[PDB]
Amino acid sequence: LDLFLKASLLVKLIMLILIGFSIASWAIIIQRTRILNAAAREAEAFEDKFWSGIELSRLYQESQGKRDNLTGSEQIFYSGFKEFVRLHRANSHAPEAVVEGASRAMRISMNRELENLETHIPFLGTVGSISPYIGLFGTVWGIMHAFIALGAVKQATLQMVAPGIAEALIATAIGLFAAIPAVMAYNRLNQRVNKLELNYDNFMEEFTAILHRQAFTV
Amino acid sequence: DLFLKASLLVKLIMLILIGFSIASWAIIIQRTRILNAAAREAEAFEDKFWSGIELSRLYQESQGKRDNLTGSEQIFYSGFKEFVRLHRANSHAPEAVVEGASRAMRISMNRELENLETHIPFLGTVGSISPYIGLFGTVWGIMHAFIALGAVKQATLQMVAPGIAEALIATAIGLFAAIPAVMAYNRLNQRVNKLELNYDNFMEEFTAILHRQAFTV
Amino acid sequence: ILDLFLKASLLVKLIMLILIGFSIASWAIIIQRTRILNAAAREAEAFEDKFWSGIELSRLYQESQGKRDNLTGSEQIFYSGFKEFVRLHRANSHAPEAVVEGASRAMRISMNRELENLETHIPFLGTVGSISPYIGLFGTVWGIMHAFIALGAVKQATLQMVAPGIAEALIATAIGLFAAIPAVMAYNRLNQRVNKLELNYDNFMEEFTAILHRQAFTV
Amino acid sequence: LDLFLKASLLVKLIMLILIGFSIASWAIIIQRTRILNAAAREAEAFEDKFWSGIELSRLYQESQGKRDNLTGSEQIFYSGFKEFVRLHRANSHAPEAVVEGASRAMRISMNRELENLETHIPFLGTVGSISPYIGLFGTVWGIMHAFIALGAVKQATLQMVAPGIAEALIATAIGLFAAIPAVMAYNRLNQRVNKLELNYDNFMEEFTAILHRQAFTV
Amino acid sequence: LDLFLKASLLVKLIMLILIGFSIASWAIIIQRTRILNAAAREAEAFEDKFWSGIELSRLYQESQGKRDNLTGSEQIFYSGFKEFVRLHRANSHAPEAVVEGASRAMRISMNRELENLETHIPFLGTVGSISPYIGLFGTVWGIMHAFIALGAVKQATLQMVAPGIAEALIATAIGLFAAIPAVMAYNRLNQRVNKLELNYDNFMEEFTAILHRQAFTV
Amino acid sequence: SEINIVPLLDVLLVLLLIFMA
Amino acid sequence: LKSEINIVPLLDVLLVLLLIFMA
Amino acid sequence: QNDKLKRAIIISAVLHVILFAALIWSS
Repeated sequence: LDLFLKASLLVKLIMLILIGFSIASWAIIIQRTRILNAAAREAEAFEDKFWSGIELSRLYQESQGKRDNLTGSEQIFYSGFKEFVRLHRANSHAPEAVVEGASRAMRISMNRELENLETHIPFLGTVGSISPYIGLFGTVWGIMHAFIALGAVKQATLQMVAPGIAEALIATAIGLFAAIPAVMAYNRLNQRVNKLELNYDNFMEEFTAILHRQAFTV
Repeated sequence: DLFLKASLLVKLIMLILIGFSIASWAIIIQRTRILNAAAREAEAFEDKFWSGIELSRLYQESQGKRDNLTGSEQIFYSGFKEFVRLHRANSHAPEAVVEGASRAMRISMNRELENLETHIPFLGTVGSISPYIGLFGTVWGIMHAFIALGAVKQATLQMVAPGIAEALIATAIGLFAAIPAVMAYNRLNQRVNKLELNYDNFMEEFTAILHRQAFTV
Repeated sequence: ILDLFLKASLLVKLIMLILIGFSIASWAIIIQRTRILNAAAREAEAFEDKFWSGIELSRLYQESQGKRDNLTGSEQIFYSGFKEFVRLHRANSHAPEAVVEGASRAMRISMNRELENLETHIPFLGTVGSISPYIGLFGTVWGIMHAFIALGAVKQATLQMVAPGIAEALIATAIGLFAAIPAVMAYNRLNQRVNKLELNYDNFMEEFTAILHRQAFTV
Repeated sequence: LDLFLKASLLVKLIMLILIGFSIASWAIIIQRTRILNAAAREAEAFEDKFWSGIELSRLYQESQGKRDNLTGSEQIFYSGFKEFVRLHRANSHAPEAVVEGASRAMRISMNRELENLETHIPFLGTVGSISPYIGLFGTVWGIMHAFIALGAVKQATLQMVAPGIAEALIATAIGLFAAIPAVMAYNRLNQRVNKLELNYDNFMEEFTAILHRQAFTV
Repeated sequence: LDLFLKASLLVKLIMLILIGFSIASWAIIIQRTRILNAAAREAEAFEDKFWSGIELSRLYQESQGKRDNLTGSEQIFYSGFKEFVRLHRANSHAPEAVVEGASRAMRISMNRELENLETHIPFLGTVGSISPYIGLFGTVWGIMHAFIALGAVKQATLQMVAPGIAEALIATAIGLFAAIPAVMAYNRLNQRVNKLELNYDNFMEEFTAILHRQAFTV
Repeated sequence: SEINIVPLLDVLLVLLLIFMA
Repeated sequence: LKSEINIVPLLDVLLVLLLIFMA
Repeated sequence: QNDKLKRAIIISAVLHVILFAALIWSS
């Protein structure tokens, strides 16, 4: 504390910026981890349940009963079905355009859902890719301040400037400490989100064939 | 203030780093304006699409505004040209016209992507290079400090530090220029990839509709 | 002689604890992962050999119903893809495309479950291998500054109040490197093996869906 | 200063071999970027003609005069059409084997074409992965040799060994700096080769469909 | 090995493990280049032989006696023909299904051949990725041993550590000198292995294509 | 995606010359 | 198949030099 | 096109030698 609160307003400001970045990263960690786990569990449960020998209309009306609470895979089902029935009300698109109308309805909703899932993920990438650089700006500026002062004073064989380099390197230490969990997150959570996106894109591709078969029989 | 007394090579290093920073900032402003404008235009055209209007009327409307046309609209407009250029000259297979239109639309998408993002790879290159240019610059200053030390021997405790600072300011400027470039490289590349996905989806939807309804007309 | 934990700061104690835990976790992951990978590969190749050995599909499915709980490998994919396929075939499904697409979907789901079960803690191995010598660097910089502040207090180092910082830095870098060794040693190996298994499963699906299409279109 | 005569024999050899490696990397860079630019320019410049509207048979007739001078897309077209025509004429009874043969010819021609195109690229990646290491070997040799030299003098004077230590640092000054252009060029040129591969893949996807539609009309 | 005559408690295993790694890597690279060149020449010779006018049966029965000494694409041809014959003569199922069995047999034989060829390549890549870390662990351990071995708290006469520092740095020097050849050889051999794999799949696809035609008749 | 800390290298160099001087 | 330079070995040698020059 | 490769090597050598001459020039 005393070393931190000792002159060098730039050092104080940059360290405060790094601390803010660190706390934001550590909040985003849990924020996007709990939601990611919940979404993964929902996706697995819906994958297990959807093709478990249940008529589509029953699941549709169950979702309608469960509406204004939907999240995850069910959305890309429901947002499709509401369109498929809506288009399928006679004197409308013939039974080969309704499939792509429904697919558009599924896909826009899926992209919106993915955006809702990936809220702050593209911030950990830019908090861990520059936190070391910001800390190094702090440390090099501090070393510069501590070396210009040595050009005027005589002697002082490292017995007066050493705290200068210490106060410089503390910025680098805080930068690395803030940057490590940032890249941990920007790897793990990004891979998990990519997995979820692939799974959703795959569920849509199968549900499109399912709707093809339904329209053929209806 | 210090860009007058350093070595000529260090002068050049500082000059190129400052130019890199200025170019990075100008590119950032230009790209974050043009990408926002393109996204707004794409959203407006998507809203205009699926409005119940026949594609012929939309193409007729787009015909008037040709030179000042960009974004997903072009992907429609040029594509429709191909679809008619192989229709009036009725010398092609029924599935050939849709394939030709798809090829024309893909070429249009590639051209639009090339025009939309221009200096992003330059941003990546500066973000990857600037620390190393700074390292070369400061290494040169450090070696010149040793060369100055070699002239006289009194342990050189006091008179080297200005040289060290004047050598390390090169690295300072280098990483200062590197910060925004690497900060925004991903920020812009993700947006460009989102635009690419949007255009690819639009092309897929156009190809889907062409196969079934628009082929008759 | 290893008693540096007491003769060290709290933060560097924390980072040494983190790194030693990471190393022991990586080694345990290695021991618990290599065995299961080898067993899965052996079971997959054995079942693939048995599948092509002139045995009718119905007999193999009947025999594989059997242990329905502790069933893994390619046999699980086969069972999951055949049970639902025969259910659909008996449940009308007059269109062959419907049943073969359902079988392909079943192959899909079974592989995406089994492979994900196999690929556990491997991204963690890659992450620790990539990031250990930056936690080590952070601890070392902390030690260096803790030495520099001590140096900047008297006219001579005295080699008594500066040695703790040297020991801090050296132990931090050594522990980080020792943690990073096995991770970088084995991450690429295990990932390549998992990719080979993925290719094997994909080719198994290709052959099985080809056979299923032929059977469905025969009658 | 030259700092070569003062440097030890091994250090001088390290400088020489690393200079040679940098020369080779830059020469390969120039050659490969020139060739890739030429191929990319010719790609669309042939594709438009292939899709301008001229008859496929007429375009093939225009070919066969440039037997050995054909470039990527032109050679791909030549091989595919020649194989398809040969199969159809020799057999004249293949229901669907002609398209398979044409696809096989296209695939092998593409593989040969890219293997010729990126003929020297997987050397850049092999100098980017050792240049830091050979430089670090050089500086380690300098440091340990200097310390071994400081084993007889009195007072343990360190400033007297100032040059040699500095020389070791120069080992990595012409060290890592021979790697950065190599790795960046490797990545960028691999990206270009990948985009060209995707372009040729789409070319095949179109060509196989063309033969599929043409086989039943011949 | 003037420095390496006493070692330490843990540094003895260090740099001896690395010397063993370097010797094993040298033996592996020479053996791998020899066997790879022999395999490539044999593959080219078999391609020339098989693309001649010799029929499948003649070439099949020609290599009957070789058996265990048969290496290369000839083993692939033998396994494929054996599998196909075993089904054709013992006619059990439709004629368009035995070709799948022949292709499967050929593919598994190809995988076995590739595994045999690429035997110690992962070890080379592993040691190339691994060696510098044991080197640096060894040198930091040596530095720690030298520092803690300082008897007196001060010991103002510091003119004895230099042999210790040289011995410590020898570990990293040897580790990195072992790293560089392994890292180069890994890519230099993986490129040739990929080439052999590619020209093996080419032969496999061509053989499958030719045997498909006679599968429905013979 | 990965912690790039190469500019720290420069600081390290600057820290040797303070001792041997 | 390598498209990344290693800075850990580059940094650690000069780091060990720093601890050596500390004493 | 080994002649093209040799020409490229010669050109790169010409750039590097003048590069290094300028380095000494400015020293």
